[PDB]
Amino acid sequence: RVLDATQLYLGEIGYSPLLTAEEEVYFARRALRGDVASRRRMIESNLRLVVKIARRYGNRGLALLDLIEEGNLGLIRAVEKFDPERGFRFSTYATWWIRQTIERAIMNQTRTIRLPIHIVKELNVYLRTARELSHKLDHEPSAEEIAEQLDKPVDDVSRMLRLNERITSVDTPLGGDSEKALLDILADEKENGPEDTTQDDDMKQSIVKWLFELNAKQREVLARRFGLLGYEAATLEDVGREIGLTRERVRQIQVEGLRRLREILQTQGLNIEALFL
Amino acid sequence: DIVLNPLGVPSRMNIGQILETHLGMAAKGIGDKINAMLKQQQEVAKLREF
Amino acid sequence: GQNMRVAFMPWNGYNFEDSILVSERVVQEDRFTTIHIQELACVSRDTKL
Amino acid sequence: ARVTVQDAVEKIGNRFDLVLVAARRARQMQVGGKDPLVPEENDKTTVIALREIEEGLINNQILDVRERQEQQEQEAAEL
Amino acid sequence: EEFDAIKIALASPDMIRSWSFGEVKKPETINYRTFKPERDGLFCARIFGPVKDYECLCGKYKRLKHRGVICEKCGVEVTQTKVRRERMGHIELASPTAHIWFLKSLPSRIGLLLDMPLRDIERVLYFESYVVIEGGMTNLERQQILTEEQYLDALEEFGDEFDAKMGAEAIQALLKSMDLEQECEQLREELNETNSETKRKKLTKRIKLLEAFVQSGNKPEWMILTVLPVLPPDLRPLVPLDGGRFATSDLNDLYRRVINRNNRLKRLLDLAAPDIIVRNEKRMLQEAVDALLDNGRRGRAITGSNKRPLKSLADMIKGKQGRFRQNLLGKRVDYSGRSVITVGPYLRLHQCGLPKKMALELFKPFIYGKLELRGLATTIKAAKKMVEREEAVVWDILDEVIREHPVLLNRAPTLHRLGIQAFEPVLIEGKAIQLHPLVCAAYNADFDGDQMAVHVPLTLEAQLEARALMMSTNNILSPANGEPIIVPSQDVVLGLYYMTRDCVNAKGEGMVLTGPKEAERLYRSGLASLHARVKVRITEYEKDANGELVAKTSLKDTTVGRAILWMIVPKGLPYSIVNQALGKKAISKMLNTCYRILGLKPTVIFADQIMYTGFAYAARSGASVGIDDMVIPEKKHEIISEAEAEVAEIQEQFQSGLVTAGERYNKVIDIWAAANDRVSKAMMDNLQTETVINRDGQEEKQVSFNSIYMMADSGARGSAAQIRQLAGMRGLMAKPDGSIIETPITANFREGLNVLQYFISTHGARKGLADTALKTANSGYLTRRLVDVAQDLVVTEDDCGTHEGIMMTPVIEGGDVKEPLRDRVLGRVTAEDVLKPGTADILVPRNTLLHEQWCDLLEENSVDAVKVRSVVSCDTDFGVCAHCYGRDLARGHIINKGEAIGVIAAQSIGEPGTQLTMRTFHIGGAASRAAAESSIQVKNKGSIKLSNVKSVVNSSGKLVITSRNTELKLIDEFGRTKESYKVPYGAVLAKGDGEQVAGGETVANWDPHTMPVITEVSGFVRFTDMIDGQTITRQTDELTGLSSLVVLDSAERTAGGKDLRPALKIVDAQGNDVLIPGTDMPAQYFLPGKAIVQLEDGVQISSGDTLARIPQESGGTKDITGGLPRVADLFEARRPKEPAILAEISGIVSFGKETKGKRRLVITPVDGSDPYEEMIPKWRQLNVFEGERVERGDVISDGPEAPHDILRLRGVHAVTRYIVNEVQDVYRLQGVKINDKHIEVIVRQMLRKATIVNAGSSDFLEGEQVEYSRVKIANRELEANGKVGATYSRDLLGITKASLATESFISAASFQETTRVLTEAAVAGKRDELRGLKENVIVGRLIPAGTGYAYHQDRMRRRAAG
Amino acid sequence: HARSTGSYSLVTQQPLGGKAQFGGQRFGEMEVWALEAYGAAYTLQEMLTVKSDDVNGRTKMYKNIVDGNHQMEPGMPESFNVLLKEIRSLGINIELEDE
Amino acid sequence: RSPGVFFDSDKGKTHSSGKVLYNARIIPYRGSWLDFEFDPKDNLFVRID
RNA sequence: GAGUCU
DNA sequence: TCCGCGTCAGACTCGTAATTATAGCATACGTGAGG
DNA sequence: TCACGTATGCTATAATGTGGTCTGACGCGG
Ligand SMILES: [Mg+2]
Ligand SMILES: [Mg+2]
Ligand SMILES: [Zn+2]
Ligand SMILES: [Zn+2]
Repeated sequence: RVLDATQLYLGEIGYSPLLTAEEEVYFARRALRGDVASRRRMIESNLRLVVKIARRYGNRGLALLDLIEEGNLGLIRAVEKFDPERGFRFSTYATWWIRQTIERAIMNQTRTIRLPIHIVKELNVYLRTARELSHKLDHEPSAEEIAEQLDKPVDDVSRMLRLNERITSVDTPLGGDSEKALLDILADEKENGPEDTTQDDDMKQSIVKWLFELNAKQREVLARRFGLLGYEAATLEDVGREIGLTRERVRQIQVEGLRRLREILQTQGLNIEALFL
Repeated sequence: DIVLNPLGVPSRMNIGQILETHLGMAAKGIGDKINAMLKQQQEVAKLREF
Repeated sequence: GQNMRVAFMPWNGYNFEDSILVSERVVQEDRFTTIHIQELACVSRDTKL
Repeated sequence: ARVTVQDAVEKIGNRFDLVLVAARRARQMQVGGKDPLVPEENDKTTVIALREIEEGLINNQILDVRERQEQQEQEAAEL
Repeated sequence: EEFDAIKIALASPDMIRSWSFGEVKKPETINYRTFKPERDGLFCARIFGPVKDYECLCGKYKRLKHRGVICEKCGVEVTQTKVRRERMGHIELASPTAHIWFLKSLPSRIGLLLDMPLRDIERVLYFESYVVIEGGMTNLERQQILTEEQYLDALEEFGDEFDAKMGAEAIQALLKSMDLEQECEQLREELNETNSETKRKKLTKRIKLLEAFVQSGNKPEWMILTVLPVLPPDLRPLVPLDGGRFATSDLNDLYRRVINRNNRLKRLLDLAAPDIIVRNEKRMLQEAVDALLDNGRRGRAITGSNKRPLKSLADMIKGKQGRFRQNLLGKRVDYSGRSVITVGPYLRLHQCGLPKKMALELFKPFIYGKLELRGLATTIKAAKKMVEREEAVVWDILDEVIREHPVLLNRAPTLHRLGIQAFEPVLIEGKAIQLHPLVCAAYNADFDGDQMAVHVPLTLEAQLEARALMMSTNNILSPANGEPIIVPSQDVVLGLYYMTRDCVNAKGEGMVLTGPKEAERLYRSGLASLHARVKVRITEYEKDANGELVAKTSLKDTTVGRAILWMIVPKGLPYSIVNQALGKKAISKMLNTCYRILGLKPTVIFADQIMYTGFAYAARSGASVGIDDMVIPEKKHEIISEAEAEVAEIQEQFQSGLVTAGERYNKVIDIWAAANDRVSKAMMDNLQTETVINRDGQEEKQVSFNSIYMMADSGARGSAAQIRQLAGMRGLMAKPDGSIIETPITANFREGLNVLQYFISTHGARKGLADTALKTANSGYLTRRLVDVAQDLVVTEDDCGTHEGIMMTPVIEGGDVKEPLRDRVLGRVTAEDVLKPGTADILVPRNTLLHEQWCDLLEENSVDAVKVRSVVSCDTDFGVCAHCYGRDLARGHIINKGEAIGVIAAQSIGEPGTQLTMRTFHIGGAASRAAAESSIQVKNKGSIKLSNVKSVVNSSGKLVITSRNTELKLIDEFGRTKESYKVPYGAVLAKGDGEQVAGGETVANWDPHTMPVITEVSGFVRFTDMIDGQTITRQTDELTGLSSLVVLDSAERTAGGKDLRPALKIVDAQGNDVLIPGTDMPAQYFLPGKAIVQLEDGVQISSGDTLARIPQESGGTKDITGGLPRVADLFEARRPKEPAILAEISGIVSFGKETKGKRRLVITPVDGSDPYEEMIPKWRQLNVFEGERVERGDVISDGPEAPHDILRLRGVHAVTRYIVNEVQDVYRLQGVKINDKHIEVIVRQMLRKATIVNAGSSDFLEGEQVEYSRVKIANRELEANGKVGATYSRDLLGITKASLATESFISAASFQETTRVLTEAAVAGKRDELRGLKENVIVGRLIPAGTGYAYHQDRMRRRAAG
Repeated sequence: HARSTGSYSLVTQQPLGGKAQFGGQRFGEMEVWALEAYGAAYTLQEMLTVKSDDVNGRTKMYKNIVDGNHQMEPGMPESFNVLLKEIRSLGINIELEDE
Repeated sequence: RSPGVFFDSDKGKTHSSGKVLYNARIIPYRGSWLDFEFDPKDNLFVRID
């Protein structure tokens, strides 16, 4: 017995009939015509080819059994759209599918933030150019050296090379054995600390008292425009919907509320003190 | 210049610091004699002898 | 480092447990004063915006 | 009371019930604004509470007496 | 929020979907350009929530105007971003996948329940072979594995007659079909016929499961997962690094593998692909799910980019870096800082220097609070800038808040509670903390750059807790030992020592002074030395029978300095206390005297005043350290040349081949070790009494005032041991092994070590410094284990009303009384009414504290032993009573209700092991054993009194002992044990039993480097099972040919003579055996391994002759490192390799039948006519000689006692005394002071559980071990109401097991074994009601002890009353 | 080094570590046993909740101290809430059965 | 550890009897290890890597 | 990974 | 007896931030704006 | 109805079973 998933699947596909020339045509003839037995024993037989193609495309994106799975899906589409009428072989035709299905599925799953087909194939043109430039410019090629070789924008070469930058994992230690990782250092900036939390409570509870302080028509008109006491942040012209119904008198009364409040901030001890903030 | 604790020596058993101090004293003692003879401006043959 | 006149004797427990009592004159001479050159970088990056 | 809290402990008994009684009285002067019995002498509400326990003025039972007095007086103004 | 308890169960497929708020059907995280949650991704906003507060993705609905609004466009709820860490999700797996915790975590759970091996289940999972779920005709057995070939057999023949399937589907259908009610009945009924041990163990565990599985409401279906839940996004975040790079958790990478393989599987099932392809995908799904849950468990862990494995979910719960140990039982804390500490010798004991800028950042909110009250700042933002500018007004307010506001100071490592103490801050100029010198001992803080942590107690409760409990002035005595930890050292001792000590004439001898102030007057005036003998008038206040102080004036013959020191001494102490020359040991007794006479206040002032004057006079003295102060004796080269010739003599006799290598090795070490003693005795004799002075008479002598000597004699720093290495001889250095290097260093540090002497010194240097780094972890792990078991234990009750206790005889071991009765019995409730010798008037009441006053009366009347109320003997169910524990050793008075004894007890044991691993290791270089115990010399006259001794007279005319544990007492005039010794086997006594001896008489004599085998009969020697080459070896010399025989053991022995036992059989002149007097035992002494024999076969012998000489190589210097494993093993309750056999029931012995050497004992007691039989090995020579009235727990085989056999036969008090004495002897070897009550605390927790033998009237019945506390609460109701009484037996448990046996699974999972605890609790459906401290520390509640004791019991009456 | 209030970690929601990050001090299990042993349960609960994880506790307590009132208004650490979700994601029902 | 052959022995760590089981290791700079070792019952055995 | 206090 | 799994002291300071490789072009699929 | 990024699709010489670390220890089950 062997309890490894890989050497077990490899044992199963081993005891499978390696098809000859008109054996492929004989089964594929009834496969396109639609046969239970043909599709299985064509696919079952040609699993041995998938493994070899998947073996060469390794240490790149997925592990290995993952390349075989996506490789087997390409072999199934090779069988659905094979043409036995043509004198050409199946191993020729299916090699195009298994290299294709694996290339195309690696491009998607290999990265954490999902990178599309266009941006990746864009990138491969820049990468193969870089290797040709590197052998004659000894040092690695710059983004301008690559951009200037293809006569394409410097921002476009920079954009795509920036997406190539891989993601560092949080659980990875800087220390070594068991000191600290990146979660132990990186701050939650979305949750503000008690100092910043209580300042907006004190700023906004200070303002609730300064509303009751100014005149009755001035703190009504000023508050409901900014949406401080009211429900929606309206404009000078939209304060007319309430009771004001004015354009000029609203603008004079809004500014009159702010002018009396500017002197309330110069006396309490802010104005230029709270201008820096 | 510095006042050290003598009780930081016997427990530690690092007596080289005390031999360093004694010899360091002797070393400065020669320096302070030569410094005095250069201030007094005695003689090149005298500095040679000492 | 630097060599200096050292007297081995206790002193009002200011040399309690290997605690050291140094003269103002050593600090005045700036002889144990150390230079610390410090490197801080300012980077203009490219954000989404 | 300043450094040494032994005399305060000798008066109640338990070191733990002492912290509970002293805190109760500290919180009355902190929020409620009750007047201190011993001269303040510029000390924190924590030390006043210990001083009052040390002298034998504040106690779990005495605090319940005085709480019932203020509570039930207001209950009588209602009823 | 508030709640009662927490419960664990299996997640039903139905239950997993309830937590989920959407299915993640895609592995996509974020769009690379527009950085947002993807469509039904891992970080989907539609499922887990919006990124900003109250904002949908598209941005149609913003802020609280739209409160509970789910956007129609993007599909996102307008709620707080908080919902992203709280909402979970799910994945509908196309095929079932086994949960790895309910498969691999042995016992297998899924396998134990199916009664099907784990190997057999895995074959089904990875699709190797089919399993029959329900074979219609019983041709195919249930749970029978069929191979892929064997499946094809049944398929054609039967077909539908059987339902055998493969994969997790088959194991789930197999768990579905099984009936727990029907199989459980069958297991019960079919156990009756056989009744063995391992069947009844495994079949009863299966019954316990099946019953618990039903009652837990769990189904065996849920062992296999059909649904897979998803962690919330914020808990596995994809956040941006400052630069454009991002970072993600390892769970995102494992979730993506599972979703990819699940989606691909659904597509391959849609494609109706061949099963070969489908199987591979099902295997990969199991691998990805098992890797998500627990990565490194089933197979090789899935590594990511870094080569390290991806951290799984289990990993963030399990072990050290799990949530429990790192983010829940311990925390990062606000209002904390640290810095380099330095001295503060001006400070008072209740004070500490706290830097300006530290205190400014520490007390920020209190400053903003005062700034609004004084009217200086309008808002907090305004107050923030005032403080940031560091305005002059702000320093004044900072000063205002800090007065009377304590700060906590902490040092690593926090070994005991005194590692944190509270102080009143003093603002200082610099950036460094100033620590009070006297508390330095508790922290173990030397100023060579230590750092100490600062904590602000914010709440008023915390300010009062800091001031009342944790204040430095409140914490003077050690909780470990009733002795002051606040004790002057270093300069302070040296200064009072220099002050008090007298000297010949000096300035102004035989003067007469008016008072202690005129003594200071003549000293400061410069007319008298501190050492001048002078008559002085001093008035001492001694305390009367009542509280009042009585004043007494008298002329005192003391020095000037002693008069000056009396000024510090408070009124209450006699003048006799400062009349001696004071050292460290005496000054410690001064504050202990003062604490018990006066109180706390006087001691705090006295301790300070001692500190101040001690430092000051140390500085006055100008005591120093020079190279001339290290005097070497003139006769050192004389001693070495003699000792060199002695060692050269044994080495020359070794070349001849007279003495062996092992004998020379031990013999040479004894010569050098005594030479080091000789040089050191000559050094301290030429150092101590070297000062010879001329008095005003003619000439006399006194102790030397050599500066180094004063420093070691006073006990300020160093000792005579260190001075050997400085002036005398360096000594034998220790190998890294522990064994002693044969060449010791002759030279010392003043003379200087040469190239080789240094190289030898380094062997022992590195090994010491190595234990300081490595072995501290074995010791510190003991601290941890001890705390987890004792954790929950708190004083609950005032008085249990129990009448029981442990009888404490005084530890008189090895000549001098090592620990008086007084010390051991002090601060303990008198269990029974213990009066004076004349039993006719009670002397001490049964329920009374043992104050030093009562303890002094015990010495007057000579109370020998006293029964004392112990913690173990408490009959409290809930915790322990105040009476049973007795005095809080730290406080010197009765312990309070609510104080947590468990943790205090664990810390007191754990601390000295842990810290002493770092103490004599950094300091340690040299080896200094002296295990050359050749002979006992009795010191007082007495009658010789042996016990547990069986000797026989020899040819010489000498009482030779033939018993292993022989003790020798020393009986005085009236009849009481004064001295006690261990006389070993084969020892020669001077006088036999009952004979009078004088003082200074060698009463016993023997050879230490050999364990002889001595005969009991006379005649000739016969060789039995002593074949040359198989069992023994042989080596001869020359001319004549003397050969020695060396017995080989199983190590140096072939497979030929393994079951052969080599023994020197005794025979007479005829050739027959010689019977041992009064027994049917033919004389036969079994020789063990490596036993050297000089007498060959056919040699005449008398009784008392030595047959063979077993070597005794133990040259290891016993430090903490060699004793701690012993302590660990005792607390863990491990049987040794050779446990001594003990008699189970009292009655008449009859020896029985035999098995080819192995003995049987069919003992038939007088009352119990039914017999008890037990097998005994061949080689164990028995102490009991058969046909004898033997009682419970009588030593039959000699050797070490299993603590299980002690508790089983001789009750609780016996095993408690075994653990206390055995553990404490290890700490006593190292001079570590731990009260017995602290060991007794942990022993109580070891004696937690109990196995129920006879049936009860509940659901205990038989075999089920339950806690002691629970079965007694049942027995209280049973004794009154009636029905079947439950007979019981208390079981002993090790620490690691007793901790896991606790009902609180949260305590268990936080300790160790996190993976196993959670699964066993999940399947039993256990509910933890949060009992102990760990549970409430986790949930972030008030401790149910200490200050919160009162609060937790107040909630408990709310629960009772409705 | 010294810190009153500062940044908080992402998952644990505890203070950061070290002066390099301006972080609070670690109060380990060793340090927890000390206050356990004394009896000071308020000193401990302070450091377990309002100084550490308790989000409503830390902001509210900051405001209590600025108001002057040194009031203990605690809750339950977010690190426990994390433990619950991490155990539930393992496929283990863990729930708060209340009073 | 230098490459080459090095003979070594578990003293009393192997087994309960304390049979000193002698062993050998041929250590290359690159390639598989070659171990030879005894058993309690004095039979020679081979293990690679 | 290199340190600092035990 | 042999294989497997489980533990292994407590804080602190610093320091840095990597690699690979996936072809090329034509119709198909979805949303938003403009006529 | 195009504009634009994203996705799906097909290539016919034959090709058909995979390939980093190597040493802990002391305890305690099954
Ligand atoms: Mg020191
Ligand atoms: Mg230190
Ligand atoms: Zn929307
Ligand atoms: Zn009791």
